[PDB]
Amino acid sequence: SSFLTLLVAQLKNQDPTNPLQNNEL
Amino acid sequence: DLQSSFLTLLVAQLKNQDPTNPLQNNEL
Amino acid sequence: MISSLWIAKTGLDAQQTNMDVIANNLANVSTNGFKRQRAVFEDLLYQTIRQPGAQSSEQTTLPSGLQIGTGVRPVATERLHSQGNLSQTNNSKDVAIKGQGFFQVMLPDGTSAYTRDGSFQVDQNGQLVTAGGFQVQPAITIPANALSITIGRDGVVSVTQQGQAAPVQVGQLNLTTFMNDTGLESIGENLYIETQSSGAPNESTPGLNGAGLLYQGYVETSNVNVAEELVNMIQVQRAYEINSKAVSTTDQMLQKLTQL
Amino acid sequence: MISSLWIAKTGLDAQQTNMDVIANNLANVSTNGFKRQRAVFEDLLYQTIRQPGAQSSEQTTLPSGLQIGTGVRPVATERLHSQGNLSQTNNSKDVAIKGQGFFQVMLPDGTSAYTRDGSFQVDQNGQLVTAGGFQVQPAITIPANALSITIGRDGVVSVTQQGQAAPVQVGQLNLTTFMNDTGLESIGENLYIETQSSGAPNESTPGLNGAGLLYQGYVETSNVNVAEELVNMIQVQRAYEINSKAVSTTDQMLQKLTQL
Amino acid sequence: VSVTQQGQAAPVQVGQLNLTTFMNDTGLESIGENLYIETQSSGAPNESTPGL
Amino acid sequence: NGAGLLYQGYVETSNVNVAEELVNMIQVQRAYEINSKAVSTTDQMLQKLTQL
Amino acid sequence: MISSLWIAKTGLDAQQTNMDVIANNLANVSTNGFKRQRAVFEDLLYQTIRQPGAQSSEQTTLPSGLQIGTGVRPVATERLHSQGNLSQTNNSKDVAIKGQGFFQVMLPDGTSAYTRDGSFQVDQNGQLVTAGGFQVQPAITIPANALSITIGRDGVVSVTQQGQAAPVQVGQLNLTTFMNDTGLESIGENLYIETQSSGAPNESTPGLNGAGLLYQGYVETSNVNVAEELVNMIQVQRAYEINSKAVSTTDQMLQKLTQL
Amino acid sequence: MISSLWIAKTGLDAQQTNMDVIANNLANVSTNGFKRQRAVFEDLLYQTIRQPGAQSSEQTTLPSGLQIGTGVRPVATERLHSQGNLSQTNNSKDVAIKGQGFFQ
Amino acid sequence: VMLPDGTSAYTRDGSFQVDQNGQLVTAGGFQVQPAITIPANALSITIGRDGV
Amino acid sequence: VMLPDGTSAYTRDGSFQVDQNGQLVTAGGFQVQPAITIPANALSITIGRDGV
Amino acid sequence: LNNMLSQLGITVPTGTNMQLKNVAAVMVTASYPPFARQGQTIDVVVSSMGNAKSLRGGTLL
Repeated sequence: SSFLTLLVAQLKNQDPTNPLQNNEL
Repeated sequence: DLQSSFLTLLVAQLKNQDPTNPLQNNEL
Repeated sequence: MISSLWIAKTGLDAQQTNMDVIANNLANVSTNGFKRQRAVFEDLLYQTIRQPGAQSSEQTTLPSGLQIGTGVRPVATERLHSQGNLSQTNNSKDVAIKGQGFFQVMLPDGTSAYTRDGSFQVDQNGQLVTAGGFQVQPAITIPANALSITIGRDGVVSVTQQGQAAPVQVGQLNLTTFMNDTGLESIGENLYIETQSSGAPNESTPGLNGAGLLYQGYVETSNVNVAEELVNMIQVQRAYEINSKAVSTTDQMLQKLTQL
Repeated sequence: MISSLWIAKTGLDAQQTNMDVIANNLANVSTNGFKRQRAVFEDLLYQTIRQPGAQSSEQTTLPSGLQIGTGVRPVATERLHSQGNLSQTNNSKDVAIKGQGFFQVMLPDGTSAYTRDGSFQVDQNGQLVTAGGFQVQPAITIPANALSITIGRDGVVSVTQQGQAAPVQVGQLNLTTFMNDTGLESIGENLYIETQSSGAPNESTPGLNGAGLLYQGYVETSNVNVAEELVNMIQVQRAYEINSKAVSTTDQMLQKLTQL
Repeated sequence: VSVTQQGQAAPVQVGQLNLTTFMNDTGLESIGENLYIETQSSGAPNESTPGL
Repeated sequence: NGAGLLYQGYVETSNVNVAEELVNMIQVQRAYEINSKAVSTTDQMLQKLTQL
Repeated sequence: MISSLWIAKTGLDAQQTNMDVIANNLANVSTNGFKRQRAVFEDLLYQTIRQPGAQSSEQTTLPSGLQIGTGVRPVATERLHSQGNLSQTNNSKDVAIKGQGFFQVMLPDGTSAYTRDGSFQVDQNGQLVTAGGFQVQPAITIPANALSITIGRDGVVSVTQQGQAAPVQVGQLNLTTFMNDTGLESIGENLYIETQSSGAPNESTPGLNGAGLLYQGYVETSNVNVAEELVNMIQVQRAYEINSKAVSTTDQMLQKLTQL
Repeated sequence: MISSLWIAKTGLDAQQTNMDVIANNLANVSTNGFKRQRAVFEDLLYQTIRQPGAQSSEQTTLPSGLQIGTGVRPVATERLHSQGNLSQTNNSKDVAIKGQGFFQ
Repeated sequence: VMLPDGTSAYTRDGSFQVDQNGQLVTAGGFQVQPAITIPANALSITIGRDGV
Repeated sequence: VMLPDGTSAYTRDGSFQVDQNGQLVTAGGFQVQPAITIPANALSITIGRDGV
Repeated sequence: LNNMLSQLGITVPTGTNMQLKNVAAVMVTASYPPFARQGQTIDVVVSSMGNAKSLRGGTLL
């Protein structure tokens, strides 16, 4: 679960003015 | 069938921009 | 400012709360005894413009009156209490519950809590606690001269002494059932206190009274299946993106209205 | 001022209301039982100058006379009452509906409300409510010693009592159908109230009289097609740009009329 | 003209908004406050319901 | 008795429709433009009256 | 000059102030214990030309009189005193607070300040300071030979001397509760001071009188919702747009007035 | 200039300092004898427009006066002197330390 | 809301506070009607849709 | 306002300021009646809606 | 009003709007005179009880 704490912590500073697109996620 | 899950997701959100012209023509 | 701006702001708040609870749930994957928390929403005001009745003539009725609506107020982040998987720890002091059932715990502050986690231990005074001094009811004291400890699937905990080859029962470890498993409020360490929303906790022995079974050497893993909550993450991320798109669309909206 | 400016003003207002509807739909994804909204527009008066008939000579007729016309008045906002996707919330206390029908609710004022939300909860008195103490109809009380609460697809609610090996029939959960589902006036809280356009409510058991079935352990999702909302939002952004261009042109016409 | 009430699920009727038509609208004498007044050249006010 | 409900944790925003305000403000500027042109026309007329 | 230009100028001031608040909130993320600020606005004078009452004739009453109104005077700024998210910092000198309460501090002037930042230190005298030499109160002296400091959830701070197998109790760290948390005046340095809007401070042990608990190895993060801040930023930018447009419109009105 | 511009100036400066500290930490992975660092922040002045006490009338009191506030001054960069893990260099001329202390 | 003169005004603004005495006052110290004195120890405040 | 001669004038103006003695004067030094003396090291001066 | 209607022979359903404005609940006070006879008549005073605006031309029943 290495790249999962990084993934869950990525969804915090998510910046709705420029968020994760579906393509990137 | 995963191609249709995105190939038709592209050409269901691109077959509308060409009408309304928010064209980038480059992310295509 | 603009109505659509307010409504999309409420939507962004709602989807941020969705992703917050999803991220908290990922934060507790592979942590045994965790329950997949879920957020329940609620729509706010509906600004009436034309009443859905509003007889517009002597005879005309005007069905489906116009009304706009605002907001996505989240009422709650409820606690899903569903059955999870079990993993083999091969420890006699670690017990798992299968089916309905909650572990009674006498809280150190003097109240009662419950937890679906049975990795109990023995302290210096013999009290049966589980990683934080969580004492069960009724109080069970393990004799100091004990050799082996066995907790039966029916809730009977017993010890073995030197010489005598008899497994004399030393305590009863019964479960607690709730009318509402969700309304419980956590007080940390996976402990949930009795709440006015959970219903009267009925103290009932395992096997009988419609309770579940006890598995020795097993621990209940969290019910956070990675696949399902990844699917949830993908859907919620799409929702967040589209709501932010609505906010920026109202922005471009206003910008072109001002370049007017 | 100028007729062009009034017509364009109405156009801007219409596009604004359309964007408001789109934003409300967009924010209310992931909201259980929410129904999509669609705005129906309707042009305003046509101010006639030469009447479309109005015989000019004693034989000619002047076909297709001149009338100017104004406005884009939004006449209605219908609410699409189509079945949403059911998802397996795995809760013994969430029940969705498959097909037409609403759960009746008694408001604190006493007037009858209706909700298509199955996130039922239990208060401190044990009864069934919906997320706020809204006492569902007909009156249902879960006994304190109940363990598992099942809501049959026929609509009967029964509880698993203490000790006794019988799921005793404890109440009936029956739906209400209307002739005009679209006419119900939303008042927020995921609640609809009867209006003189919805038609009289018809109470009946689930599965009969055209009403739908009850699916225990599921939740009904908002029937919001995200891509459709995206395309609508692009379209309304274009339309608003265009109408702002119309206002700009009228304003420049006026400005060099005055500079004259 | 009708209104809705605190749960009565039907608009209670409150009144009628009549209008008047005149034979000669241009003959009405205006007095201010966006008000006209009937004159000898306007004819009698023919009261009627809208739409008829 | 017809009063509203209460929503804690929320505040009610101003019900100002900004687009309506911008178009109204364009209208007001042009109306003032027109009336100023009226004042100027009267002024010029009164000019060639005095110059007479 | 014109009654409109002063009103628009007050609008510019209001949007500028609100942007100031947004900028301060935005910049103070990652500042522990910081409380989000929110500006509350309020309109000034209404200069009345016709009173809303003021019966004109003996039967008429003139409903809804004519009064113009000015300004958006910023009446206050509240501060949201909600529990900030804890994060596991793993340092023994970071103590966070769970619940209402403030650490007390002695300023060098002799008067007392209050702060919710537990990123403590030990100075060259061994006393407990906070990033600025501010002696926490009551004074806690850590002996030189200590190897660790443990600060329990009850605030009872003790150290482990070398050799001695006992955690000798070195003090009690007590919190302070105010009746109006929002009314405290902020002086910078993440320090508040007493003011009569706050009320008399009630010093108490953590846990009692409604004070909070202490979590060692945690830090309390600033409760600055980035999403709400960014949407506020968009809205404030557009409001400033609109108000400057109003100023421009009044200016053009005036300049054509002058040209004549 | 603009009251918000200076505040955002301080915000950019503070966040740049934080990222430089983090980049220094992430650059000294696998550097023997290194200690992690952590920036601790602190806010500057609050300009009073209305004093939060400061009764208006004889009865009212005006709770929560209006304070604009500025700045995110970085008050410290604490060096977490936590003991580092030991690894076998198999070298006679390398000695690690378990616990407190510094070679002079 | 009760003004300092003792007269009463009316506001649709929910930006409430609590002063040093526990009364709900509204961003300007105006003590609302009916009086509500929050106890000094209170942890949570809730306001139902019916206002209790 | 207390004129230098001794009589009283009246101003609808508030561009006040404090002289060397701490008196509240009016932009031209004429003391404002009744006398108000701001202490030497006041952190902030507030003048409520009832003039205190 | 519902009680009176039921007594007269009309039973209105319990759940109904019944939003009327031509009636007012009142208290009637009278002065029983000394040596009052069965067939005699006395004057009464009627006072509005609820929120009635006026009792200009009303009838006490």
